Amino acid sequence: QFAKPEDAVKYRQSALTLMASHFGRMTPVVKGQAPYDAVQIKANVEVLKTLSALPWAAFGPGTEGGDARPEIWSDAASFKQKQQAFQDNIVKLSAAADAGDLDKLRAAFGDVGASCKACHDAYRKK
Amino acid sequence: QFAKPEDAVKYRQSALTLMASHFGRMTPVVKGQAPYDAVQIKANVEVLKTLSALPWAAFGPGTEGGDARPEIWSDAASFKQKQQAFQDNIVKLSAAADAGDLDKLRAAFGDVGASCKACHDAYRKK
Ligand code: HEC
Ligand code: HEC
Repeated sequence: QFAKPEDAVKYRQSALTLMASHFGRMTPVVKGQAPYDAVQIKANVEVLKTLSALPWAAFGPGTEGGDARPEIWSDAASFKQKQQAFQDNIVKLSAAADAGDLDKLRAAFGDVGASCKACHDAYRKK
Repeated sequence: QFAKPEDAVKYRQSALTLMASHFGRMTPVVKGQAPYDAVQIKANVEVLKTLSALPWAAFGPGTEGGDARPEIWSDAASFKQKQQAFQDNIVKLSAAADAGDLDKLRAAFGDVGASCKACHDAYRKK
């Protein structure tokens, strides 16, 4: 759906921005600094699920640009494992949210955050 | 979820960018320049449904900025009608896509596009 690599870059940066917001807005809840409303969190994590599937198709071949490292494309299988593992970390968060289980939500939230970092440390430029 | 108005601006611009892509990528399909795969379009319109609910909460009071016109905030009811009407235009597109009805998809796609414009002409700066 991208006319130029710049369009893929703009899309993925937008998608990732929306993920940072839907993930990060739960930090006060997991820390107990804001109240835990199970219905609210379930709905927010469903948005995050949808968004978390979107960036990867905007790293197609030849879409070097932005802050993406070239290693994304020299080993396609490894990058794919990264994004699939991340999306499965999101599945754990979804399951926690759907169960209304604050303790599982905390644990899954931490693991999701680690997975964001695991990808950045291999694949995102400084 | 926004520390500063600039964060709300960045969020809504990102959300609207993702809408332009999930809407606009169907143009070749509705024109017949690309094949119509009902399953594919159903899934894409579900993404567009999710995204099309997101921008509006990032125009909270005091979040002037970007290319948003001030009229968004001097008549809250009128802006709300705009975004609600748009989301109901998206409902028609969802119903068409879920039915696998290409003729209804074409018609709804045109009406959605008109609704994007109706809002821009009142509420988006040049
Ligand atoms: C690899 C599988 C990634 C995972 C998992 C996550 N992110 Fe990431 N992110 C990745 C890359 C390669 C890039 C650079 C994209 C480019 O072309 O520039 C990024 C970028 C971001 C950004 C900045 C977006 C922007 O506005 O330019 C943010 C805010 C971001 N990423 C956040 C983020 C969070 C919170 C994640 C887990 C919930 C996450 N990313 C996962 C690669 C990958
Ligand atoms: C009002 C109810 C709107 C509807 C419906 C749509 N859009 Fe719009 N859009 C609106 C505003 C007020 C703004 C400016 C936001 C800001 O603070 O700058 C926009 C902006 C866009 C953009 C640019 C985003 C960016 O990267 O800065 C795009 C690409 C865009 N809008 C597309 C778009 C499409 C395709 C729509 C219908 C499917 C649509 N918008 C509806 C207000 C409103």
